[PDB]
This record gives sequence, C-alpha cells and structure tokens, in this order.
Amino acid sequence: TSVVTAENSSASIATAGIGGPPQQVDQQETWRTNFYYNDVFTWSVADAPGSILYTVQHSPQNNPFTAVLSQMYAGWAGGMQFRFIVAGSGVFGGRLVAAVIPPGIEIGPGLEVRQFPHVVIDARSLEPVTITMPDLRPNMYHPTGDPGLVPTLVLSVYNNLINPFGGSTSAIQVTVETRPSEDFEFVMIRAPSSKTVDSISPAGLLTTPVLTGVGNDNRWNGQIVGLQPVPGGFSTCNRHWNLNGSTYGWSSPRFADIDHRRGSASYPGNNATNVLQFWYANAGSAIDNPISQVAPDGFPDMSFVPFNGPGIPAAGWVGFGAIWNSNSGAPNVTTVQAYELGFATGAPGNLQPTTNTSGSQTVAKSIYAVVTGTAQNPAGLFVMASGVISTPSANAITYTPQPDRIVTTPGTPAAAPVGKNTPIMFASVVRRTGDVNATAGSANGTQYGTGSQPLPVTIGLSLNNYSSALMPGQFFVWQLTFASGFMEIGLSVDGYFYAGTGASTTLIDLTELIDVRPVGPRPSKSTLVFNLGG
Amino acid sequence: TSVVTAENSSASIATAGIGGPPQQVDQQETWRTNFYYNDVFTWSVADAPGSILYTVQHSPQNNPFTAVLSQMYAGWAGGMQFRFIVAGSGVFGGRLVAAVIPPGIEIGPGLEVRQFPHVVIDARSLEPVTITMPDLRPNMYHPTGDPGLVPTLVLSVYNNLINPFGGSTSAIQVTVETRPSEDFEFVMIRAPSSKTVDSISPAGLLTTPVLTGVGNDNRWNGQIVGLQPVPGGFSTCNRHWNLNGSTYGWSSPRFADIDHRRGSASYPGNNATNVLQFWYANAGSAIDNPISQVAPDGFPDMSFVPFNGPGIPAAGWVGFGAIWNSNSGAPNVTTVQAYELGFATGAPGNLQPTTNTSGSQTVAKSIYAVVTGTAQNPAGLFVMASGVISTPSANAITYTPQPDRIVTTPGTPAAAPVGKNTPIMFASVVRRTGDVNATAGSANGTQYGTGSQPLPVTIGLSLNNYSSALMPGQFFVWQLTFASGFMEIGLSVDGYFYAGTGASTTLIDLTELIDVRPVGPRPSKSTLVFNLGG
Repeated sequence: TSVVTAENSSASIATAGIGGPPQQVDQQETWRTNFYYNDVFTWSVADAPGSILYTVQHSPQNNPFTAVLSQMYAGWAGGMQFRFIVAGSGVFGGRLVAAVIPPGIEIGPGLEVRQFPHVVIDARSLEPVTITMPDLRPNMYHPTGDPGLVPTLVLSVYNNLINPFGGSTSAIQVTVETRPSEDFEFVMIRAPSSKTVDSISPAGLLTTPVLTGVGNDNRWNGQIVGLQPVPGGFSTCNRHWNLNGSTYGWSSPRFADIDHRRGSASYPGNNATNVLQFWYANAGSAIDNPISQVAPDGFPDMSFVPFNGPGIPAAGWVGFGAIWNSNSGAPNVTTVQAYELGFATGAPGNLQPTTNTSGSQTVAKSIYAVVTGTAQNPAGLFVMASGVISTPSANAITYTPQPDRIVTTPGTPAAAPVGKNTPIMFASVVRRTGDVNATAGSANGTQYGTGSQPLPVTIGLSLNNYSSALMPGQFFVWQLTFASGFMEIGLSVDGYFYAGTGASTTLIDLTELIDVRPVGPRPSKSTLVFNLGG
Repeated sequence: TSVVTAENSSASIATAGIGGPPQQVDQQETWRTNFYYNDVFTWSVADAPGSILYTVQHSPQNNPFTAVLSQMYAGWAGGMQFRFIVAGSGVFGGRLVAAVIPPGIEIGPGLEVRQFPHVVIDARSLEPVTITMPDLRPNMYHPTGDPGLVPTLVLSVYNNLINPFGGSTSAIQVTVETRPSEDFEFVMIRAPSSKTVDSISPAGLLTTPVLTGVGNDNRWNGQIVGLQPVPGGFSTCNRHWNLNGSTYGWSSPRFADIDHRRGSASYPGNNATNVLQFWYANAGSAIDNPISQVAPDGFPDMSFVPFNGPGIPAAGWVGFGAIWNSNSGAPNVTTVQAYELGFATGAPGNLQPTTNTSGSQTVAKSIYAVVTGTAQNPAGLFVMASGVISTPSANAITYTPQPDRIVTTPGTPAAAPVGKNTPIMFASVVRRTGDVNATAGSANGTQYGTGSQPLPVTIGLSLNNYSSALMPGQFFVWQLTFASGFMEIGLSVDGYFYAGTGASTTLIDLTELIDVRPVGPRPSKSTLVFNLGG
C-alpha cells in the first residue's frame, strides 16, 4: 500500500496542535487506506471546454467515514485525496481537468482551470486519475460548524465530449471517490448531540416505502401507484410547499375537515321537495382559516363545471356534506347528500368556470336530490376533505384534473420544462360514483387522480428551511430503481418533480419499483435518464 | 518528479551570462514543474499527410507563467517542453509528427517534417506525447522585443485522419501544453511599464458582457440579442472597420447627430398645407464631413423605397428630423416630423432604389403630414442618428435590412462563405411605428434589425493597427458558451464574423450565453463548431 501525503503536511500537523493532540491519526486504519464513494455527476456532449461540472469544497463530508467521525469531533485539519472513475466508452473522446483552487478565488465562468496545477482525465481511461487536495487554510484548523476559507476542487472540460455514433447516448457518468491523506486529523472531541448539517442535504424526506407502500397525494388520501408526465407545464399551489418556509394558498396538509360558517343558500323551483341545494360564498371571507382568507381549509382547487338537470356531471370533485345553520349550529337532519365543490362566477345565474382565484366565488351544488331545501342567509357546509370523482357512466374519462382546470392564485411559480426534462404528476387510484368497485383489474380502466407532490414530502418540507440546501438552477436528483429499468427524478426550488421522459404522455407504473437512493443536486442542463423496460 | 533538460543546456546557460546572473532559475518552483495550457487546434479528416496544423515560434508567450514573468525581464534563454493531449477516440486513426525546425528554414508546404528528428502522436493515444524544444540560437539570449532567430515547432500530419463511421464528427481537438525546461532563464530585469505585445493577440476587444449585456449594433443603439446566419454573403461598410487602421465610408462610430447644410427642398401639390416635405442633395457634396464626402455622418446606408400617398412604407429607416435654412440658421418651428432617409435616383420625378453609391443622390422624405412646406434652394436637415423602422401594420415583416438592400461603396471587401462557415449578422430588438410597444413577449414577433459587428469591437478596432496581429487566410476564433451548447465565432481580416451554421437561416438567441474565451487564430479550412442545444 502507498498513502500519498500532501505538500504542506509538515506545517499542517504542527499548527493544528492548538486543538491539542491529533486524533484518529493511525495510518493502518482501513477507513484511511481505501477509497470510498462520494459523488457522481454527468458530463454530457453539450458542455463547452471551460464549463464546470463538479465543484466541491474541502470538508469532511466528502468522505463517508470522516463525516461519521465529524459528529464526534469539533475540528479537523489536513488534506484529502480524490479519485475519478469515468464510466466512458472506448468510442468516447474528450478530456477533463481537475485542479485545487486556492482560497480567495471564487468559482465560476471566468475561472480558467487549465492553467492551474492540474491533472487530465480522459473519457476512455481505465485506471482512475488521482489528485491530492492540500489543506491550504488561513486558520490552524477548521472548526466543524464554521470552517472558514477552504480550497475548492473544480472539474472543468478540457476537450468537449464527442460521440461518433450520433444521438442516443450523449452522457457519461463520472464517479468521484474520496480518501483521507496522511496529514488528516480531527481535534477537540465533542458530544455527538451537537449537529451542523440539519437538512433532511435534502435527502431524507423521500425514502423507498414512500413510493411502493405508504404515502399519498395532494388531492386525495390515495396510494401513489403512477407518475404521469405532462408537456408544457402545470401549476398547483394548494398543499404544494416550496423549499423555503412558505406556501402560496390555503389547505395545510391534513385530510381532516372543511368547515365554513357564513354563506347564503338557495334552491331552484317553486316546490321545496326533491331539489338540489346550491350554496355560495365569495373568496376572501374565511376569517377562521389562519393561513389564507380566500378558501376554507380543504376546499378543492379546480374549476366548477356547469351542469343542470338530472344528469351526472363529467369528472369533478364530489364529497358527502351537510348544511348547518348559524348561532350555535345544529345541522339539519334532512339535508345530507353528495356535494360538488369548486370555483364559479355569477351565482346563482349563469355559472362559468374560473381560472383565477381573485374575482371568483366558491360554490357547492348537490348532484343528488334532497327532500328539503333551505334559503337562509346565514348557513355553512360540513364536508370531509376526502373526496371522490363523479362520472355519468363507469368507463375511463381522463386523468383528473387537467393542467388547465387547476385554479392558481396570483403569484404562483409555474412548472416549466427545462431542456428535455418535463414535469410529472403523481397519480393514484380513486373511487368513482359511476363504479364504486374500481379495483385495479378487469372491467375497463380505473380512474386516476393526479397531484403535484407526495404528502410525506409536504410534511417533511413544512417544518424546516432549505434556503441553502439546494442552490438555484439545480434540482435534487434521486435514483429510482425498478426491475428492468431506472429513472432519475428531480425536485426543483418550486417543489415540482421532473423526469426525462420528453414529449410523452405514457403512465409509468411503480409496481416493480424497489428502492430510491440519494445522489445530490444536479443542475438543469443535465438530462435525467429514461432507461426503462421498453 | 523528473524535469527534462535540453541537449544544449551546458552552452545555453554559459553564454547567457552576458545578461548577468540567471534569474528565476530554481527547479523546485512549481511554475516550472507543471504543464499548463497554451493552445488548441483542430485536426480534421480533410487534411493531407504533410499539411501543417500547428506552428509556433520559440518564445516565452508559449507558457502562461513565463509570459507573466516576461514583462519584468528584458531577455530570456533556454529551452522549452511541449506536451500534446489528443482528445481523439478509439475509433479514430491517423498519426502526427512534431519536430523542432532549426532557424534559417522557413515553414510551409515544401517543409518535410517526417525526416527531421521527430515524435509520433497517435489520434487515439492515452498518455500525452512530450517533445523538447532546445534553444538553438545564433545569439546569446533573446531580448524581449527583438528576439531574432528562434526554432519553430511544426505539427504535420503523418497519416490522415480516418473515421469509419462516415460523416458527423470529422474533427479532433489537440491541446498543446507548455512547461519550461531545466536551462530556461530570464536576464536583465526591466520595468513592467515597457511592453512588447500591444494587440488587444487581438483578444481583448470582445469580452463576455459585450454579448449578454452592454454593447450594440452598427445601425441602431440597440442591445444585441440575436445573431442570424446568411448564406451567400453580404456587404456592410458604414461603421465596419477592418483590422488595419482604415475604413471604407463615412459615419465614424458614434450615434450623435446627422447635420447637413446645403440641399434644395420641395413639396408636391399646389396647396402648401398638409403635404410631405421631400429634400435632396447629391452624393459627394458634404464638405463638413472630414472622413468621406459622399454622405453626412450618420446617414443610413440602405436603398430608399418608393412610396406615395397616405400609405405607410414597408420597412426602412425613419427618424424624427427638422428643416433649417442657411445663413446662421434658425430652424423652422412648424416643420418637425418623421423623415425616411436613403439613396434614390432621379429626384424629384421617378424615384428608383440604388445599389451603388456613385451615380446616386441622397433623399429624405417625410412619412407624415406637415402643415407647412418650403421650397428654398439653401436648406438642410437636422435628424438624430438613432432611428426606428416604419411599417404599415404591426406584424413581423422580416429582419431589416436585407443583404441586397445595403448600398456598398466602390472598393468594398465582400463577405464570402468559405467552406461550411457562413457570415453572421448581429440582430437587435428595435421599435417600430406600427407598434411602439415592441416588448419581447406576446402579440406577434418583435422586429429585428441586423448589423455587421458590435460597437465595442469598432471602438477597440479604430485606434490600433492589427497588420500582423492576424495572419491572412485565418480568422480569430472565440469560444462562446451557452447553457446547453457552444459555438466558435470567427473574425476575418475584413472585420466580418463567421459561424459554422451552414445553409440555415435560424436565429440563435444569446439569452443563455454565459462567457466568451480567447483561443487564438485558426485558418479558414477549419470549420467552426455548431454543437448547440438541438
């Protein structure tokens, strides 16, 4: 064996004695004499010479075993060693440059790595290329939590990636490995309860049983079994939290209850027998909801469809409800029915669907006959937030809702396909009024309801702040595993999920899915893979 | 480490003592023990065995750190070391030869590098091939500024590049690296204010914010946001400077004012109310302009379009102007209107557009009604050089001007596509009379006005002389960077800009552009790349 020391090892060990004697300094330990996986990144053919693919700062989170030792040590010093293992192919060509940028030099487009002291990494190289990162520091050690100025390691393109075949494969994965150098050390042992990295890197909020087991949608309390790409984009803001500690709308993520107190009621016809109860209140009159005034908590964020007579409306959002009077309200016994809720204009006359929340008014009209109908000005609804979809006959209409049917509040970040990546919409099997036995078997296709993000994602995203956990212009990429395929799934700053399906509207089943993995953040110029079982 | 000395190192150091003791001679310095980037060049498949790809003279500008040390030292001696890193591919084949030509042998087609002492560089080689250049000199050192006879290093084709796939990829980038040898030294320290290389190599005149920020066109004071290729060529000579210290035409590059003093005026109709003022003066009567007599400074260099009646003319060059009499002129109050300027023949009768400046006469006819119209023989215009384009309705006509509409003076160097490279025309968003709210959004496509070269290029090209900064038969190539692509952009001896788009007329947006880089000059047989996001 041969462990490479750094160029500054004599003064790295000596000045780090201000932390006491060096700790975990034993060169026969086999967490120090082996390279271990750190990161992976995509070098595509569309990258110019001089473009930066991989930047990382000198830190003990670069090695999986010095990041385990870092929670019991309040300080570190010494260099590190990096290995680069190109997947590549013998038909691929182009080089890379890896160099150690000193502190005080910022990393970006004007940085010219090719005139630093560097190493050259070919795309078709067998033996991996090793660079050594010295610990060039203006301090004597780096305290864990406020390490100060550290060297950066930058992987630029020396010669751009050429593929003589043409299209198809246009990306090469490069695997970074990390091993401590001879002069690495920890100092000043601390209790492990003290922590520095508190983001849940944003990796822990989506694990493997979220997609092949427990976990649900933002529109129904239904198990996620599909993900369906949509070209052009869509917008959802009800229970869709961004990476920061805020959201744009009502409906905190819990399927408990929708309860409103004020709102007038009416019914058509001169006879108060076997009619449809139709209830309205304007947007912005919900004083009881502490988040937003525009809608009560749990109101469905689609457009109301205009229907009349005894015909069942196509698609929508129906759920069993009740009508209660005010002044310490007892709900009326003879008014319990299915009610369809949404947004409309011009009640109770000509009803039109609405796209913007401002200038609208919330509606709730029954789809079934009720023997009694009230017309009192103080009235309210009592519906549960779990709902189904009403259809005239069983069949299979479409995935609901459409991207255009969803109402957005003013000031919502829209999903936009960047590159070949397109947004996705997590589907779930839901029951319908035309066929309550919507088991996933024969007798036509079952109905699918699509939402934006999973509910464990929303729950783990509500509490914590991720203002610096993911740099803008990137999305965090998981590595989903299937039986005969695998996908990369993004998560941008707006909370939306991305996939590299391109212009296709085919539902992909997470039936054979096994495991998801953390990788890190990857920028938007890198296309997520679509190597599936097709 | 192992630093290779030269074959003449014992007599290189000894005779360089006429400059005093050797300076910067310390072999542990890490600017001496590492290879650094010097140049890159394209070896395509269309290159014969014996053709020269890369020639460079022995000089301290070959290394980025001995070129920084050269401004504080008036003399150098000793060899150099060159490394060659082929991008290549395992499917590519063919060799190269690198040899050190002695002084007194000129470099060209009759030079036969294969029988010099040489090294062979394969297209598919992993480890880079190192040659050493000794300092074979008839002097004792080379003074910086007049170095005298130096050896040349010539990269010829040993076997021509073969690609078994066919077309697509037909070029391989080879990267030259440079490191000083053991006997390199500087002598006779000088003040750094003395300089030798004063060309702004012609690299510094176009930086990155010229294309993604400040910077403008030769026809309008508008921000450059497009570049549009044109097959067949075009000609522009108004504010288009060549690499030498001259230009062919009027209009020094500044959008200040166009002011003429002499020229007759006329108006149609027997009633002097609500008419169009039409003004003419011949070409060559502008005594006030010190550059050229044929047009006043700021006159638009297109052909006038013939229009009559109340109809708005299609395209053109309109700008708000005024008419003033002579003899210490006070401009007339009741004549301020939009005026369209250009070149026509046969005023004031049958007006025809003109292609040649000689045999023409400049015209200026209003497009809007003016309540007063004069007919006095001494009269002049007062228009500002910033202008818009007049259109009948909003829409999107075409990019203006067309290549055929531009008037050329006799003796103008025409842009001609050489190889697959074609000339480009930098577009800019300009306002129009049919739609003044031409923001780059919805409501049809905005109008684009195309010019030849940027205005910082013209300003940095006017003052200095580049008679030897760029050898003829080449163009200087920048490396433009985008988000998902990159281009090479040429600049030939006529000042025109080139790109490898081929026969395509698609506008390429510099919205995602990030940075431009210097590379050097590349000859016209090398095709500029077109690896874009498509």
